[PDB]
Amino acid sequence: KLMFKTEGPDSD
Amino acid sequence: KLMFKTEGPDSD
Amino acid sequence: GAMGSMERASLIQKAKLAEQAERYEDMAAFMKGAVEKGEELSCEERNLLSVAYKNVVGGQRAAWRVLSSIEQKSNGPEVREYREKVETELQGVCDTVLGLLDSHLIKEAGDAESRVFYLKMKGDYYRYLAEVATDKKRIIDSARSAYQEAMDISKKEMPPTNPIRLGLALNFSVFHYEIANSPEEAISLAKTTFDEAMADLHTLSEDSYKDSTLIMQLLRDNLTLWT
Amino acid sequence: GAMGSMERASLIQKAKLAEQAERYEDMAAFMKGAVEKGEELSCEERNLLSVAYKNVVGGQRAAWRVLSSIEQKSNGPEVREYREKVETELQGVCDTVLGLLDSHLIKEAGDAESRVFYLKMKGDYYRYLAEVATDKKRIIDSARSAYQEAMDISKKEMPPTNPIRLGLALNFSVFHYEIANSPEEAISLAKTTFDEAMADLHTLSEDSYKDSTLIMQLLRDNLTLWT
Ligand SMILES: Cc1cc(C(=N)N)sc1-c1ccccc1
Ligand SMILES: Cc1cc(C(=N)N)sc1-c1ccccc1
Ligand SMILES: Cc1cc(C(=N)N)sc1-c1ccccc1
Ligand SMILES: Cc1cc(C(=N)N)sc1-c1ccccc1
Ligand SMILES: Cc1cc(C(=N)N)sc1-c1ccccc1
Ligand SMILES: Cc1cc(C(=N)N)sc1-c1ccccc1
Ligand SMILES: [Ca+2]
Ligand SMILES: [Ca+2]
Repeated sequence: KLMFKTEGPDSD
Repeated sequence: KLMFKTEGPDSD
Repeated sequence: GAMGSMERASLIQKAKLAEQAERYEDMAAFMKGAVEKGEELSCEERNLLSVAYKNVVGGQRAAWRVLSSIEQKSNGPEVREYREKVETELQGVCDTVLGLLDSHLIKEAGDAESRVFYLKMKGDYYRYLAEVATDKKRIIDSARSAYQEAMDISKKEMPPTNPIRLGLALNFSVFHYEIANSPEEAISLAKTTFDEAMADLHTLSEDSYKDSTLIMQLLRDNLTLWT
Repeated sequence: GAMGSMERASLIQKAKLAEQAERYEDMAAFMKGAVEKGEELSCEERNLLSVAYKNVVGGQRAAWRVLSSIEQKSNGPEVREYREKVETELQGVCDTVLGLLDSHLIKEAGDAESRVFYLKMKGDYYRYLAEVATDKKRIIDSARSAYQEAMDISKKEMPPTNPIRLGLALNFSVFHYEIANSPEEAISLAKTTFDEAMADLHTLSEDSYKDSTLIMQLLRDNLTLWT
């Protein structure tokens, strides 16, 4: 799973 | 609080 | 709930302490308690609420992806059981946040800054449900609907550099790319959002410029991955 | 408890999965469940137990220190209340681990590798209680006693490069330095431990040499701070 940028804490 | 090295995961 | 006997101001103070201590489950419970006092939230309080639950669900999402990958490669019941355990707890957290938004944060939010903030959150937590859904269509359409209403209000009522508008567009674009399987819509939204913000930066103070460009950089990062 | 209906082997499998997912509270609950099956633990299972609770209590200790520092600088009841909340949960985790060791891991541990491992843990979790104690003397003496019995057995029964013996001496030396206010005892123990291990490295395979030198480096790190 490549995760793209989303708002706020990159908590995952 | 300077923490010294103890065994296992440095989890704190 | 369990926070019903604590003062609203004390719950907010302790949420700030829990943030400093990286105690995000505590932070979330304190802010749930504050919301349930029934008063509207300030900008700072809204951010406390969002940061708390984003950290909680973020840990669950990361755990779920680890377990899902193991599960997929493995295809005993244990991997499936434990993935389901984590998935159920993640859905419970999402359900909790959505319940706060529906009872009654969104309906009492009249200002664009508050209403867009909460509708963005509604989109986000339906999106997190969508990531684990396999009724998936109805969940996806609930995310889309929330994001779309937030976008419409933000475009009418907020400048294109407004950080809430920018974070909304960023997250809606990610929704398009990997939930809705619409990568062209994702790229289009990210580009138009970046360009309209770029053209409005000249209106901003040094501090507002730093706030807006930080989220513009996230849009750029995604575009770099996507094109 | 809540794990009483799950197979021992399934609890162990899920603890390993929870480790991979960085779900350490889950990991700890699975290993508590495994211990409560009443069978002795293997070396690998003992390590799973220790890693799980070390990660859990480690987060609580770090939170407690953040809150204690805020509290000390602040000297409303909120900072004290929330520090006490975290402190109580930390003491509960320590009490849980100590209860497992006393019912009945230590008494059924006959081999030096298992008995020293558990007595080291007993010392560690009394030490974590000591860090928040303000009965502090009795807690400190319970840590010292456990560490001392573990040291005596380790010196009789294990080579000086044995990683459990080395990790025991490392942690006992930290106990001396900052719990017992005996920094000379700490430095002496760390030095003698490092030197006796150095002189036994020649007996080891490549893999055992890597295991032992990694903990020797922790002894060195502390000595660098202490001298
Ligand atoms: C991003 C952030 C994190 C904060 C914290 N951890 N205390 S305060 C803060 C902020 C943001 C905008 C304007 C004023 C303060
Ligand atoms: C944007 C933000 C994030 C915050 C946090 N993580 N605590 S507090 C905060 C804020 C917002 C408006 C006025 C004062 C503080
Ligand atoms: C469809 C839906 C709507 C929700 C809400 N408004 N709170 S929670 C939810 C859900 C999704 C997956 C598993 C359990 C609950
Ligand atoms: C330190 C460690 C961490 C492990 C993991 N996360 N799976 S396995 C492991 C180990 C140690 C000694 C001999 C064989 C395996
Ligand atoms: C030392 C260690 C740490 C482990 C972990 N974090 N899972 S498993 C492990 C071990 C020990 C003996 C034989 C096989 C594996
Ligand atoms: C003194 C002691 C012995 C314990 C045990 N053997 N489980 S737990 C404990 C303690 C310490 C502080 C606060 C609450 C409980
Ligand atoms: Ca399970
Ligand atoms: Ca409290």
